[PDB]
Amino acid sequence: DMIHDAQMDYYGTRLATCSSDRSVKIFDVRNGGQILIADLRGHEGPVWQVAWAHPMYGNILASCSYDRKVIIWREENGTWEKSHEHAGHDSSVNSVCWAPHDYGLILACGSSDGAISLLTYTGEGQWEVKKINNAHTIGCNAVSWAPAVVPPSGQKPNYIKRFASGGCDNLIKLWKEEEDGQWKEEQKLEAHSDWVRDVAWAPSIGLPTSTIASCSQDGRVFIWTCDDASSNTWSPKLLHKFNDVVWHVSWSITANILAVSGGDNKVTLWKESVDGQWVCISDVN
Amino acid sequence: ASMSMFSDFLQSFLKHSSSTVFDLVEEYENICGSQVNILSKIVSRATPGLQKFSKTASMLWLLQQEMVTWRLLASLYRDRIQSALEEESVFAVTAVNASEKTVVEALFQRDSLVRQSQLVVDWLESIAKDEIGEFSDNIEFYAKSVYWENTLHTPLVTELDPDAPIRQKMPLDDLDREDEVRLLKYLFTLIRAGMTEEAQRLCKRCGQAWRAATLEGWKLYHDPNVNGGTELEPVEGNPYRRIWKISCWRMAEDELFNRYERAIYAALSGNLKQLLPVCDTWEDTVWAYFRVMVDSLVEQEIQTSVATLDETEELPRLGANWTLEKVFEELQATDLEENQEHYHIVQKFLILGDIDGLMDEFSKWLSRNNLPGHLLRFMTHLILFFRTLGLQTKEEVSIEVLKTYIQLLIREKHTNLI
Amino acid sequence: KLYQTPLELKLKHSTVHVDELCPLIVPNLGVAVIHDYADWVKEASGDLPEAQIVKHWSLTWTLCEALWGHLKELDSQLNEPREYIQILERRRAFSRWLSCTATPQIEEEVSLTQKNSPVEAVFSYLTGKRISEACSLAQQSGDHRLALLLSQFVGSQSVRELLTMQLVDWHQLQADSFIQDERLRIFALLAGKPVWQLSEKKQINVCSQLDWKRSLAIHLWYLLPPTASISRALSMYEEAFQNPLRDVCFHLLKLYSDRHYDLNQLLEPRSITADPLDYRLSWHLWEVLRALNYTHLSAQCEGVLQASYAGQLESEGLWEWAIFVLLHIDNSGIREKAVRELLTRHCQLLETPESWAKETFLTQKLRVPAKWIHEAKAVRAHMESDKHLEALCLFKAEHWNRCHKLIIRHLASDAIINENYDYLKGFLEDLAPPERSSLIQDWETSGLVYLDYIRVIEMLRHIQQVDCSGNDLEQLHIKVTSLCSRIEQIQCYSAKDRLAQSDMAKRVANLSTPDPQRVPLRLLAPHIGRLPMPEDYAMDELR
Repeated sequence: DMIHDAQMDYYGTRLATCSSDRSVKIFDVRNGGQILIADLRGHEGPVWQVAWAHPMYGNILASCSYDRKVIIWREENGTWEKSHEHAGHDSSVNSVCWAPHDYGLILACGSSDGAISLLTYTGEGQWEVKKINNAHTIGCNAVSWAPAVVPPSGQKPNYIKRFASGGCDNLIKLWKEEEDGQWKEEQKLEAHSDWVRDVAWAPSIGLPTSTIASCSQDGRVFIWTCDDASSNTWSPKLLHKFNDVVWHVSWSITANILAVSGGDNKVTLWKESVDGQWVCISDVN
Repeated sequence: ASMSMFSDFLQSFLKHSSSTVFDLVEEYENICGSQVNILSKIVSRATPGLQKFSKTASMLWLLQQEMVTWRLLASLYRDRIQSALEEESVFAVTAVNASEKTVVEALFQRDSLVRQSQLVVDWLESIAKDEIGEFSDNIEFYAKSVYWENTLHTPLVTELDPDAPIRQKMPLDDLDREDEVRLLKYLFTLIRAGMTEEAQRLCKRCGQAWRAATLEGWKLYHDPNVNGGTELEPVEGNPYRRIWKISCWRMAEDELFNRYERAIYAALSGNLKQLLPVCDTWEDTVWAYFRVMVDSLVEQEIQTSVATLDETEELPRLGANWTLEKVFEELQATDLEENQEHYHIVQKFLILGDIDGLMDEFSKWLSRNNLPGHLLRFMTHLILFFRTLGLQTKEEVSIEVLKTYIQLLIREKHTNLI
Repeated sequence: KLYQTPLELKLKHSTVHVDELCPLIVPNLGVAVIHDYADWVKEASGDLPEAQIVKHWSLTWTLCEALWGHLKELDSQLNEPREYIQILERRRAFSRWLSCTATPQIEEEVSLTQKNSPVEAVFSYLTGKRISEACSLAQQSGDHRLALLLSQFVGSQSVRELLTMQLVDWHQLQADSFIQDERLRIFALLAGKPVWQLSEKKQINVCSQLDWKRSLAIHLWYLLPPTASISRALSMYEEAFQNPLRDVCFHLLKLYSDRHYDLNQLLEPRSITADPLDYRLSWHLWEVLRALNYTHLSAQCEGVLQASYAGQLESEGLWEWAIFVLLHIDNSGIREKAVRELLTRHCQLLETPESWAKETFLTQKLRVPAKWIHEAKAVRAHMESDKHLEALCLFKAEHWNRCHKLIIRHLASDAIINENYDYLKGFLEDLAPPERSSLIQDWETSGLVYLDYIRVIEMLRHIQQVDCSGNDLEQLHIKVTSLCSRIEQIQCYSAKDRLAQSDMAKRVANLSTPDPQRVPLRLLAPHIGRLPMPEDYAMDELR
């Protein structure tokens, strides 16, 4: 009937769709032609978000549902069997995304009972679930990692370690890591008035000014950007203010055009001008 | 200010015999270091932007590169000459219950490649230490009393240890994040300079007990009752070295959080970086490559000697180790400028072992070596030191170097000690 | 911009150098992009840039080539320290372009003025750089002094002060001297300043009928061209009267006159207030001015323009143009990331063959990394196409670098059809060359098992009586057991790899002894079922 989130695969290949009928359909797009391949079904609740993995670790695609469980099925030799299954959450899952392509196979999924998840695959498939509780006041609703931030020998290059999450209590920013057991998040930023819907970080195209967009239920779209690297500055900029609530908010990779999806069942493309103010490009549909 | 060095080097040469040739190179290092200190005081007193000091700054750099090249030469050629005398005498029986420490001590005695590669690391760590100077105590932080003081002031962290970002939520204090990033950068700089104990003490004073415990776990297990060679007081080390290496590799692979902390973890483990290597130096890159090669060789030896268990290899590691030609090609692709630099080329040739060929090429090219006035003297001094140490220099090359030195002395009007 | 001939012509006019696995254009003498220099004028006709929006683009390209273009002389002179012939040639070209641009608006005004006053015809014809045409019209109309006065419009002295003296004498002395309105402008234009050094007969009231182009031409082709340069004259003619704030012609003449010493401070203020310039035109103007030593340009602005051009070229579908625009950056870390993104977004259509039509390997003609493009194409084919055909393009591209496990996992999906073992044998034979080239000799079990399974199956199909272990049989069995242990007890959830290992182990089950040969036991099949349930159906009787 009504779909929730439908993200593409790699280089415009398949299109894993998710609706409210507990059906994770993986449709193929060949020269603009939509064609279904398989229908992964095995959840008691409605499917929410879905994110595909990188092509270096085969062909994995994780999808969240409302049955307090996370399914991660593979795709090889026409067999879309469910590989790993993580059910460490207490309530339903809202958002579920993966890390970078160079981070192996790390996926972060947020729950609704004030907790999250972080499945890190090892050398075989033993996902070490290291989660807890006490997150936001109502739970999580947004989960998206930031850009692949880089760190002189001749082996595996370093990056920035793993540390990313997101709540719904009018607080959505990045996080910091360390050199101990896991990571110690440190990035407090509050500028919203109601429940935060979606919050996707913008991918950096080589520049150090990393930005992060967010959308709440009040109708405002904040764009929090940093001044420099390793600086204590998280000033947010209001892009637009609508009368209705916003759903999701995606960003492009070339010009980093913000795709504001929400309001009156219409998507709008926002792009930063030379003066610094965000203006609407055109209207979708 | 540098013109006295031409006489001081001759006086130092004449004071030393062939049996004290390494005390001569240590006196050459000290003459250069005394002059570098004078020139550094001159350059630091100069008002920024006067073109008059560009030559003095180029001279400071030239003599600093000379000083560290003498230090490298003394370290490598002392080892090579000692090794060539000891190859007649050692059958060592490996004990069936040797600790990791005892195995590695036996490797460093037996293997000249591992030992000379570590001397290159120690040399490059000494340069980075000289550059840090006394400035370790003047680091002003915004936090005065507690880790992430500003984030704590702003309550949001559920776990007080270090697992909240992987558990849930992501909000604390930007000031605490900046303080942690600065501490990680300082720890990485200390590890690159060569002060592991100082970095551990600084981490313990700041409050990073877990970070200090993770950094101290780089040494292997060495029991004093089992290993009879290096019998000490108590047993030090850990058996989860492979697990710690796999965890550090996974942390370095993960991105979008703490670039400084990930770089410090990769440097402590034995991997590489990406954005940190663009602003690094050629000597630091060569030292990191040598350390990575030594770590790969040690891992291969431990795997071949049936020292590590099968379950310890959790993640896949790069088993292929680089060689001298590979390291040279990497340094070239990194900084062809430093590779073509005369002092760095002589240092690389002395570290590799092909000093005679380089000297012959430099002598044949002189018949654009006439531009650098100090390179012709440095090559002659190196040839004289090699001839005093062993009988491997070319007679024609030595005669050409002597003729060039005599011509330079006659041109500079200082033939009173030729 | 959608043609490959322009990209091939623009790629041959640059000298790319491979530095730290990143191409960078440091020496370029031209480019054939959109709104570039003199090479972009040939790609603007009736079948290339449409027809209704081509004349303006051609005029904007000609203005940029005549203003920001470096003129070169044929025969050299004695004094080569200065530039007197090129500065005159550029001024003559600019005047000829201005006259040709103003003739469409001057041809209609000359018809209406001929039926009113005949003295205005000479003034209207003198604005189009017509000295003889104005002199003939002044001589063939009763006047005689005007034709002799208009012939001395060279821009020198002598007459410059004489015109001012005559104007000062006519302004007073003999009452007011009510002369004609057309003759006063012609007399004041010969003094070197028509709207500056003339308080009585000022030419500032001609902005209502004439446009700014004619006013700029009358000041640049009739003043002191020897006392000052062309840029100073253009700045003086622009600072007196403001032009349009939303036009490319009004901005090109202002960004090249007084912006010779502050181009970065002038280009940033015009783009933040009006969007008259295009996304690629600004990048082309910044790249042409920095590669010809024309003016000072910043690095951040040039990098931003290059990134915008690469994004605009990639948003339409052009991969080669986007890669060429991204390679001309400043920072190496950003350029490498842009190249890796452009190779990952599109790679199968930027090769010499296999559903592609480039200009003879466009990924390697610009001194770029050829191993990254092949890896990106293989990663895209492994996610879009099948895994049985994507493994053959990765190991044979000489860019695996310790990628034997991925190739073995991708080539194991085609374990069906036992009659077509030729592809499996070829893959097993090619996997050894990549492992030997990548210096891999410690971990080589999956490929060995895959190579031994096909040979064992062939020997069993060709000989059914020979059932003896021949050295390699024990090694193949050990490899099959080590491969099946990962699915048995190692917490590895891989159904395809487990099925491939089981098939490789069972291919020689009906030949030797095969003591094992059994699927999942009751420990993990009685609680689930469906999958993993075979290799134990041969137990009908009691042994």
